[PDB]
Amino acid sequence: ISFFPNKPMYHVQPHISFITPERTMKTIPAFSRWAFAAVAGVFVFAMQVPKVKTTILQPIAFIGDHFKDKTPEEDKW
Amino acid sequence: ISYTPKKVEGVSFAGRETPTATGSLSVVINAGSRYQPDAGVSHLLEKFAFKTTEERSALRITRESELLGGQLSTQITREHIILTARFLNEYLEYYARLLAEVVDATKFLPFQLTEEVLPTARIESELFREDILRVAMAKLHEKAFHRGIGNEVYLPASASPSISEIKDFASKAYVKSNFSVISSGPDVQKASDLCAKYFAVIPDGSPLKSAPTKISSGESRVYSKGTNYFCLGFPAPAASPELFVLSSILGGDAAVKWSHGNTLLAKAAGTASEYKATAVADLTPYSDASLLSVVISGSCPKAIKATASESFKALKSLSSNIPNDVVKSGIAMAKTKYLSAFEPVTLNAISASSLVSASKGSDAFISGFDKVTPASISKVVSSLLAKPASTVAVGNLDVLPYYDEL
Repeated sequence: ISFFPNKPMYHVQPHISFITPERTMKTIPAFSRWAFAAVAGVFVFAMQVPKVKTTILQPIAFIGDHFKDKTPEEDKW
Repeated sequence: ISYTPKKVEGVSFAGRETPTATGSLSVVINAGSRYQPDAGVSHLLEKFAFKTTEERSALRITRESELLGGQLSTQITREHIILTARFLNEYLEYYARLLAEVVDATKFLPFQLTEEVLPTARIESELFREDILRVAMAKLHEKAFHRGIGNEVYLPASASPSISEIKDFASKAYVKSNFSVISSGPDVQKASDLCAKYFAVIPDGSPLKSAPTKISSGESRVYSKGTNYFCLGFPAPAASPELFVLSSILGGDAAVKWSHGNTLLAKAAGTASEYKATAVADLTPYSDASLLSVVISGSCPKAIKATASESFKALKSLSSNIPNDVVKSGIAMAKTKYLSAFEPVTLNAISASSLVSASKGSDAFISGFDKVTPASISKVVSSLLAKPASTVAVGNLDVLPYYDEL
């Protein structure tokens, strides 16, 4: 009732193809870091879009001053 | 120190108790190249060790042994097939079971021979053929003895036995009356009980029958461009202490590390060719025969010829009378070599012969060294020089001598 009866300390875990829970638990930090990097890249590549600028970048304090328009009464015709 | 024979449940046992932390288990099957029906069958049968049995596959046998931390080894000689496995002493039962299963039920799958077994045999045969000295010694063995132990141990390049032949030979050889069990762990009684319990299911057949050895002579020649060799060979009857004493008296190998030597062969080489050619001698015991050989090697064929003539003259000089000091030195060196040939747990060509023979292989053999007298050595040498010797020459054949010119 044991793989290698002389050594019962071993066991076989569910697997598809070298995909095991022990290995799966190890790669989670890599996936999280890659997701964060991808999110940061997508953010940095789209920061002049008017909707993003007026919705996400503007309300943040100490950064919204730079991301705000500075056109006086001389403006759109 | 020496194995003590015993027989339990129709199984030949030989144990030894040593104060170590490891152990050993081996089976010495009398199914070597001497008994093979066709050429190379013994080699392939030996290479089938630890393959897929009826209860386990090769993957299990390898991976689980790796998990347990053990080594499995196999060996083939001209008269034996040895399956051995060293381990930590805590795993005796498992390895006894593994060896018993390998010996008894070792189902021969037809697709393993063409995938794993044959290429290994081809590689081993090629590696053996590359070594010049081994080929020369094998040729000398074949020239001296006719076909009993003068067969070819390794598989030739133009042979391909079928799986049926190997299966038939295995069914005829792996029987309870055709091998023994050698163990050298720190406990003997427990190992004896384990071996008796486990090695008791193999059917009790009958030992293989082979004709008595036939002794003759002959000379072979071959060409090579590198170093040159010239080997002499004197077939002899069953090994005796006098033969070991004579082999040590001839000498050839230095005692001190960086020196020349004071043995007969060393002095012959020194006074013949100013140490430009080295001569060594050794003895190889067998079940019912022995072969004493002298090997002369070098790069100058003239020096090899001169030292061969000088060594032959020195050997012939031993038939008149021997001073006592030479006999004492030879006795001491032979005893030291014979006892040092027992320390390793691996069965070499000396321990196996002592174990297979049941007539006081080692217990009384050592006591027979101190009773060697110059008259006995002179008689042995005189009986040795009756028939001509067998020579093998490698290299420049226009300078390397024949036997008639020595």
